[PDB]
Amino acid sequence: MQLNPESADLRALAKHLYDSYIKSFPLTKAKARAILTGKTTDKSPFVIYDMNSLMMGEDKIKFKHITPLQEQSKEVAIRIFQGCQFRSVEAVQEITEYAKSIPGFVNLDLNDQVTLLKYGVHEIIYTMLASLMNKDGVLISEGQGFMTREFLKSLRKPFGDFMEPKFEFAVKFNALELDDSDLAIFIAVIILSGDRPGLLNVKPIEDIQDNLLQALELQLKLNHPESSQLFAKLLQKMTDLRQIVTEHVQLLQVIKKTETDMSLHPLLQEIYKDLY
Amino acid sequence: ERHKILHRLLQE
Ligand SMILES: CC(C)(Oc1ccc(CCNC(=O)c2ccc(Cl)cc2)cc1)C(=O)O
Repeated sequence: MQLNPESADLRALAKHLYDSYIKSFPLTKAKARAILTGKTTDKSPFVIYDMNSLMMGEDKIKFKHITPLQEQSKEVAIRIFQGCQFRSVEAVQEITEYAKSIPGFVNLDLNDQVTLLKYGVHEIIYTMLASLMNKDGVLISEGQGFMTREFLKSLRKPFGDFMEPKFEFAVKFNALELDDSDLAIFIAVIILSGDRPGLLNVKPIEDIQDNLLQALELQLKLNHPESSQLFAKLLQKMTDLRQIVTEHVQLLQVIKKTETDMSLHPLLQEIYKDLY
Repeated sequence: ERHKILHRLLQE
């Protein structure tokens, strides 16, 4: 490893992605851990751990997505599902905006950009969800709330089965001890995966992911002295992410097939369309 | 075409 103008560019690329990553997503991992451990001047998330606390929460948490004027299923599982949909729709936009700040992405074929976003979005979502999770639960409503893992497991089938695989994934992933600087490059690597179905102009994509991959390895070698294999361990995680997405799609089809036509937001349909 | 919203988002 060397200090040459190549690596200097790698580091400049890392700072750019980080700077953009910070301003593209609301709740960074650094803030989330702080919240998660009480180390914050911020109030403290309202904890939802049973039905009574869920109800008390819907009153005393100001959810970005509801108004006193709409309804609003009677069934808590469906309501929780709906808030998730809204959060995912927002995250798709934050991810798009972030994708556009990746040097070169915006010059790809516009059709390929769509394809990269379609497949990358949920992988990035689950990657970043881990930042909000510990083994007990997950930050919600931009850290205003915290919903416990066991409360999520107790929602009626099938809904009680959506978050569990994400918690399991998070526990393992959080053990990598990545920080936001690491994560900004990693999620860029995900977006620029040249092996997504239907790409038409793969070469320019691989060239960008290549630089991204160098910026990532340099970053992890600089940032994690006590971690001999972080780069490969992290690449392998891109694999478990694809299976999490796949599993999530198959459960999504228990809904729809067996729910009540409590339908998916069209942006979300778009993404799931001919996914896998 | 099949991703009209995603197209929009990237075109703005
Ligand atoms: C919404 C739906 C139908 O299924 C899902 C249900 C629950 C969750 C997890 C809830 N958390 C989030 O959606 C979420 C998304 C982005 C960020 Cl930065 C934080 C949190 C994700 C996805 C989906 O696949 O989009």
